[PDB]
Amino acid sequence: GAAVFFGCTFVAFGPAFALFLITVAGDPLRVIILVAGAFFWLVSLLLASVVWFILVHVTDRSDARLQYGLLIFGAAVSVLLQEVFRFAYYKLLKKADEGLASLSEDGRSPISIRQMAYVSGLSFGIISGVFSVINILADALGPGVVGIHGDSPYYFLTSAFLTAAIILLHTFWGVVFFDACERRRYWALGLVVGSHLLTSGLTFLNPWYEASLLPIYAVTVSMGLWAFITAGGSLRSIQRSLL
Amino acid sequence: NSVERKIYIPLNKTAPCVRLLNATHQIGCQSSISGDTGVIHVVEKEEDLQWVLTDGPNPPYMVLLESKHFTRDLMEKLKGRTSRIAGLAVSLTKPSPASGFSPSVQCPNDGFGVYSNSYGPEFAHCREIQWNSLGNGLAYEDFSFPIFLLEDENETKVIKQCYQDHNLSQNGSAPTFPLCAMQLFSHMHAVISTATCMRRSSIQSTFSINPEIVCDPLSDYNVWSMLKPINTTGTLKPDDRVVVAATRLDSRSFFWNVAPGAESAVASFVTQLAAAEALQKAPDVTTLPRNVMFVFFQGETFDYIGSSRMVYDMEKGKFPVQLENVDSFVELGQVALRTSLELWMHTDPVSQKNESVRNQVEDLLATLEKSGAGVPAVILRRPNQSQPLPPSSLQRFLRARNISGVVLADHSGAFHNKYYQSIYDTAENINVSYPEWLSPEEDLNFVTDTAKALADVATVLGRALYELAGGTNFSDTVQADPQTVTRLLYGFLIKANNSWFQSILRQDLRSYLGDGPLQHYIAVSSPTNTTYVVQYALANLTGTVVNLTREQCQDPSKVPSENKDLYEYSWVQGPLHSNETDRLPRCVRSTARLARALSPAFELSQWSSTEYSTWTESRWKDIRARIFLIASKELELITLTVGFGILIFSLIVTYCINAKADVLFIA
Amino acid sequence: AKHVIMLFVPVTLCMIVVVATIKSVRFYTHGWLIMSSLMLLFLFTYIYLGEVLKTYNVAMDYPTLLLTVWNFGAVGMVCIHWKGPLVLQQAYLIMISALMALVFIKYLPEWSAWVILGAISVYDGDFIFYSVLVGKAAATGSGDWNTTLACFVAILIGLCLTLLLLAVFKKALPALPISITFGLIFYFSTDNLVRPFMDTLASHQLYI
Amino acid sequence: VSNEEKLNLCRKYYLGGFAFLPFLWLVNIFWFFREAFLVPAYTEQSQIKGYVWRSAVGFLFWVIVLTSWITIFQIYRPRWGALGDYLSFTIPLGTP
Ligand SMILES: *[C@@H]1O[C@H](CO)[C@@H](O[C@@H]2O[C@H](CO)[C@@H](O[C@@H]3O[C@H](CO[C@@H]4O[C@H](CO)[C@@H](O)[C@H](O)[C@@H]4O)[C@@H](O)[C@H](O[C@@H]4O[C@H](CO)[C@@H](O)[C@H](O)[C@@H]4O)[C@@H]3O)[C@H](O)[C@H]2NC(C)=O)[C@H](O)[C@H]1NC(C)=O
Ligand SMILES: *[C@@H]1O[C@H](CO)[C@@H](O[C@@H]2O[C@H](CO)[C@@H](O)[C@H](O)[C@H]2NC(C)=O)[C@H](O)[C@H]1NC(C)=O
Ligand SMILES: *[C@@H]1O[C@H](CO)[C@@H](O[C@@H]2O[C@H](CO)[C@@H](O)[C@H](O)[C@H]2NC(C)=O)[C@H](O)[C@H]1NC(C)=O
Ligand SMILES: *[C@@H]1O[C@H](CO)[C@@H](O[C@@H]2O[C@H](CO)[C@@H](O)[C@H](O)[C@H]2NC(C)=O)[C@H](O)[C@H]1NC(C)=O
Ligand SMILES: *[C@@H]1O[C@H](CO)[C@@H](O[C@@H]2O[C@H](CO)[C@@H](O)[C@H](O)[C@H]2NC(C)=O)[C@H](O)[C@H]1NC(C)=O
Ligand SMILES: *[C@@H]1O[C@H](CO)[C@@H](O[C@@H]2O[C@H](CO)[C@@H](O)[C@H](O)[C@H]2NC(C)=O)[C@H](O)[C@H]1NC(C)=O
Ligand SMILES: CC(C)CCC[C@@H](C)[C@H]1CC[C@H]2[C@@H]3CC=C4C[C@@H](O)CC[C@]4(C)[C@H]3CC[C@]12C
Ligand SMILES: CC(C)CCC[C@@H](C)[C@H]1CC[C@H]2[C@@H]3CC=C4C[C@@H](O)CC[C@]4(C)[C@H]3CC[C@]12C
Ligand SMILES: CC(C)CCC[C@@H](C)[C@H]1CC[C@H]2[C@@H]3CC=C4C[C@@H](O)CC[C@]4(C)[C@H]3CC[C@]12C
Ligand SMILES: *[C@@H]1O[C@H](CO)[C@@H](O)[C@H](O)[C@H]1NC(C)=O
Ligand SMILES: *[C@@H]1O[C@H](CO)[C@@H](O)[C@H](O)[C@H]1NC(C)=O
Ligand SMILES: *[C@@H]1O[C@H](CO)[C@@H](O)[C@H](O)[C@H]1NC(C)=O
Ligand SMILES: *[C@@H]1O[C@H](CO)[C@@H](O)[C@H](O)[C@H]1NC(C)=O
Ligand SMILES: *[C@@H]1O[C@H](CO)[C@@H](O)[C@H](O)[C@H]1NC(C)=O
Ligand SMILES: *[C@@H]1O[C@H](CO)[C@@H](O)[C@H](O)[C@H]1NC(C)=O
Repeated sequence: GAAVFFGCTFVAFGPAFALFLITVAGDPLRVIILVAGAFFWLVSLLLASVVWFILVHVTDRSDARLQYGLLIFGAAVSVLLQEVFRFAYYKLLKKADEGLASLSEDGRSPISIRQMAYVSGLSFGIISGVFSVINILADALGPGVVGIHGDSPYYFLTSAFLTAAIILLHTFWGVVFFDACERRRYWALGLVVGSHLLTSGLTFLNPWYEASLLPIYAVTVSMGLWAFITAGGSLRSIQRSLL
Repeated sequence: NSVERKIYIPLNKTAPCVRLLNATHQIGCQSSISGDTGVIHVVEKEEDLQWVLTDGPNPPYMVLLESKHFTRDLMEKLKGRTSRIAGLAVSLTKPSPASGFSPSVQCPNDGFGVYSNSYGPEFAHCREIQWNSLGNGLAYEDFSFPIFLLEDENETKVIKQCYQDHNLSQNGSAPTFPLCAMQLFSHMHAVISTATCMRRSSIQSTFSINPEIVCDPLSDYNVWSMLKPINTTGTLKPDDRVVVAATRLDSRSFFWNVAPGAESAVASFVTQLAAAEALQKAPDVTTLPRNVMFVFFQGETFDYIGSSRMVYDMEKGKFPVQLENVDSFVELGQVALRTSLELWMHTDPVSQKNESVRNQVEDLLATLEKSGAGVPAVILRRPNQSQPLPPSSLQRFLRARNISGVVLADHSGAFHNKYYQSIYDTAENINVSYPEWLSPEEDLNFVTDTAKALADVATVLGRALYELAGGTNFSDTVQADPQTVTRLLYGFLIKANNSWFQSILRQDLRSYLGDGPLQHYIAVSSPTNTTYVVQYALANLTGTVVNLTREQCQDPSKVPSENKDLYEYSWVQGPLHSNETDRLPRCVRSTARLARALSPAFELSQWSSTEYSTWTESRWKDIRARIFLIASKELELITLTVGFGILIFSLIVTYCINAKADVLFIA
Repeated sequence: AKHVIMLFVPVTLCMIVVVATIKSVRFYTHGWLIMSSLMLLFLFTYIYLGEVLKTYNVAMDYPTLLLTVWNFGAVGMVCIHWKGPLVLQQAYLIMISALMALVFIKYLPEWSAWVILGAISVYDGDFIFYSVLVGKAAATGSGDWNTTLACFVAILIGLCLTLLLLAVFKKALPALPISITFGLIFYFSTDNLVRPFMDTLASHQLYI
Repeated sequence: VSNEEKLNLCRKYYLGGFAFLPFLWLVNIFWFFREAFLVPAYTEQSQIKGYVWRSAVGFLFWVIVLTSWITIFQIYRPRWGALGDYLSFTIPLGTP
């Protein structure tokens, strides 16, 4: 029914619509950053789907186990291409930083690099969540739920929480990725992509809803705390901000 | 999508309950738009309706009946409680109901015969004899919920297995709220009557673009031929005499396109086609002092569509055989059963008050008994009690002329057919069943006892028509054969895609021959499967082949012989030449014409008429059905509460963080 | 800056009216400027309001829809060709572009629309083109919102790169083909190429 | 824009609503509100202060008439005969 549709939509696009409405929609510069980030994510997904199309039409579809291994390898190379084009979009924001601000501008900062990291991560999050949940939301309008062939009835709600977790993780990943790129701490550059691999690899355990969704929110709480401390705040910054 | 494959299961062999409309009423079934959803509850005893009518926690149920429980009283109890039933599915029963089942009325085509309060007042609403004695009137009730038929057993096993998996109630307690359900889509676009629907569809077809037509006249064609060819571009002379032989061509049932019609329709025109090919083989057939017209009326269930149309065109001068020309009329009713080799001869008693007509009918019955004495398997009887005429096509001609007519049938009183206008009126009703160790090519040519009975009926009928045309010398030559009868019976009642039905049709029409048997419902699709099959079968059984090229066969105008006025031509397929695909096509010089069968209420456009069968069919879109699971309202309220909670929490946390973006972030 | 956002909110609200029409109605499966608009404000409104009520199956009468078309087309005529508010001037150009967009998706055949747009861009108001281009992605194929929203984003980057090109090449720009080159490719790059790679991930319920 | 052009606006702009155009009066009472009932900085406001008073009772006049026709049609649609069907633009399918 429509109750399940508007329930599961607000679980998926709850935080993303909140950040887009409060934060980004007031600042008319950031929308271009948002659309450019979503564009580079689309080019990443296209470049990965080319490779998977190649492998599925070369290996000739016969053995289903080898097709499953190719599906794993295609998801892995899609993760790697997302974390390459995040670096590419970082370099384009660095090139369009100087070429527009402080050389065609008097004041050197209409937007800092931190807000660009934030909006780039939110852009990846919005477009990935839209490609993950919208086809599932179109079936929530039906009168019937999943589970006739021995599946779980909680398919819609669990996919909604997975979409929301992926949105928040891309948002935090963009910030920590750009702060790793500036200071040239290349070990954190590996930890962001490794955590991306783990959060897209635990979705292979996925019908086992007990311990395949709790670790994703464990990684999300860890990544949120480390993105918060990385951005500048601390516990002293929280305990002295209630005036 | 791959998620609706995890939610739904389609149902593939279904037959809906389609709404039709009359001038003053409507009949049939209708869902809402976007289906009717309900929990499945099977019924295997009459005690189980406590759970649906009174003791159901989840009120809008959807009952699943074996078809031996699809009674009248059960339908009264469901129609009298409709806020708790939205739907019904009916599974067919292989040991057919030995009590008999007929969904038509107690007395069919009542207000469209001859008998009125002005003509036949003691016989009027069949007070003397109830014809369809088992008829429970169920196919003429309006219904507010879908009723589908499950033609397959495996679909029924799927649905009952899902019922056993989910919907059970243990230890006198509630069912566990993930429950199975089923959804039925039949939203009929029509309303109260055919006057309303025809007007409402006439405005949309005229005063606007995109004509949104909602109703449809039931119309088809009347196939008819001659024994000797006539001009077809004028009329006949006022002293020419033909002898009409006539037979209905269709049937129906409670459900939409399941119209098996074995005893009521198929056997009668099969024995008339056999009579036609028996009479055509007479050695002196060109010099008969009279002519013989065969006619196969279609629309006869729905208040005599084709018969009233033939009468109306016969008196409005638009038919080459005028009503002056009709000498005698031999209708052929139901002839399949014949309980003691008896064949009853029904006449009209009211028009025999005229003395000369009475003497002509007595001469007709003497002719019938003289031609039938030569056959030892048919015993002609006449009804002792002077009783009325059964519902047949002579009851439209007798509204005009008082022709000397008789109706042959196998029943004196009520119908012997236990399944008149029912789904059960299949080949097993008339004992038509083949042995199991034969190829389905030899099943075409295997001879049954029913074929040998109808061959004797056709022999009696053909010799009767030969004597009625004044043949008087070659009567023993006229004899049908069981081969053509059993090929026609296998063609209509068992498998339509024969090796013999393919070699009589044109190349264009081979899509009409499906896998199963032909269903005999007059549909809005204006030529039907059955109309073409009967036309080309009559064209073989009467016509001859000629040497013509196909371009000559399209138009024989260039040939000095082979007239276009008298005969009619067709380029049919041939038989299969073996080891390849080589049809050997040829022309047929036949007389199997077609005539329009669409009632004159739709030609005079007086859509609220009381003598011309104002029957229309609703139009629809996407009859489909599917099953799925449903979830509790607790889970819907919980998922909406979690949606609101996460949305409000995200907005509050974002508005709190953004307002303190100064203090919380330092460089 | 501000002005590119003044080119988003027009071309976005034009697409939301088109896509919510394609996915709901399911039917589209003082010289020349006066005469060509009277048959666009009064005749296409009479069709679009007529068809949107056939979907929901409600009964509106002739004393209302004749009043409603008269209160829409004539106010729309006196807003553009006379003095009105800028907001209502802006809100009417969105509606007339969608009405001119929806008449192309019905009337043009199967894949001729992939030829017209191309030819036009090669040989080269702007709203109509974008609208038609999308709505073709909003109906064809199965029900897949991936192609509809990939072609949504692929237009705005062609829109942004136009004004990035205009800030260096000042004189004149065609504006169309940059949104078209990324739009024509990214239909045929996700309808048949990514739609497999999504539906296998959606089969095993996977995430990237 | 001066007060002379605003007076030349909102007299012909009101005068257009007598050709059965209540949406014109709607955007009239929606548009000259914070510029005729907020700031008292005009001597030439008394025409504009009066016209929106003349336009408020004019629009809501139609809101009575239009919904009193819509309800009296939708309730009395099947109870009327074909008279309730010749003037029906769209007709719902399954329901009478
Ligand atoms: C269009 O198609 C519809 C569908 O069939 C036709 O509707 C049928 O019209 C018949 C007209 O004769 C109706 O028959 C009459 O129904 C009366 C109502 O009886 C009620 O039914 C229950 C059923 O058990 C009875 O117990 C109750 O008594 C109810 O009153 C009957 O009274 C009537 O019987 C009469 O009895 C008197 C007794 O003196 C006789 O003198 C008289 O001759 C007659 O026998 C008769 O049965 C039929 O009910 C109705 N069908 C339905 C489902 O309603 C339309 O007529 C068609 N329109 C045309 C042809 O224009
Ligand atoms: C009705 O036919 C449909 C096909 O149109 C059947 O659906 C398929 O069922 C098989 C076996 O269950 C699956 O492997 C396919 O994936 C189904 N195809 C679909 C859903 O498109 C359906 O099972 C049939 N109905 C019944 C009751 O058996
Ligand atoms: C058919 O025959 C019947 C039986 O004679 C005719 O009915 C008689 O008609 C005359 C004059 O029309 C009237 O006296 C009565 O209507 C009937 N006589 C009786 C009942 O004794 C009938 O007119 C003939 N013709 C048709 C067209 O039905
Ligand atoms: C009557 O004729 C129609 C049309 O020739 C047959 O309908 C066809 O049925 C086959 C089998 O399902 C389909 O593949 C075709 O697409 C149908 N064509 C049309 C135009 O509907 C129908 O089967 C025939 N009836 C019988 C009993 O054989
Ligand atoms: C009627 O039966 C004939 C003969 O079995 C069918 O014709 C064959 O159909 C198969 C499969 O469709 C083809 O491969 C053959 O080439 C056909 N021709 C032959 C054997 O000569 C025909 O399809 C059937 N018709 C219907 C409507 O089912
Ligand atoms: C009607 O169909 C039958 C099919 O059997 C045709 O009979 C065959 O005709 C050919 C030549 O005409 C003979 O070689 C066969 O031996 C016949 N088969 C039989 C009698 O079983 C018959 O010719 C057709 N009739 C018309 C007029 O077309
Ligand atoms: C994917 C998740 C689980 C990875 C978790 C890695 C954890 C253990 C690591 C990754 C990088 C680390 C941080 C890197 C830098 C600093 C700043 C320093 O002044 C205090 C410690 C602190 C804040 C570290 C704490 C621990 C830390 C957050
Ligand atoms: C469907 C049936 C036939 C096969 C199931 C294969 C399962 C057991 C395999 C295949 C893919 C595997 C995952 C692939 C990648 C990762 C990421 C890594 O950081 C932790 C292990 C983890 C999460 C694996 C766990 C085991 C796994 C889920
Ligand atoms: C039938 C019983 C005995 C065994 C199976 C129970 C399953 C279906 C139940 C038990 C525990 C449940 C989980 C408990 C908590 C959460 C976290 C929440 O954020 C999303 C739903 C999720 C992930 C639930 C999904 C459904 C779940 C996995
Ligand atoms: C029904 O199922 C049985 C068991 O598999 C199968 O043998 C039979 O052919 C099926 N019949 C139909 C009509 O599906
Ligand atoms: C009747 O037949 C003759 C042939 O003898 C033909 O000339 C004429 O056209 C036919 N039709 C009529 C008279 O309508
Ligand atoms: C009887 O029928 C004949 C022929 O139809 C007719 O000439 C005669 O007038 C009729 N007689 C009566 C009394 O109706
Ligand atoms: C013939 O019909 C009778 C009864 O109708 C039936 O018992 C019998 O099996 C049928 N077949 C044969 C070969 O007698
Ligand atoms: C058979 O009888 C008819 C009846 O008139 C007659 O014309 C014919 O000549 C007879 N047959 C023969 C061979 O004489
Ligand atoms: C039959 O027709 C063919 C072609 O029209 C012709 O060549 C042949 O002579 C004809 N044969 C006879 C016996 O008429």
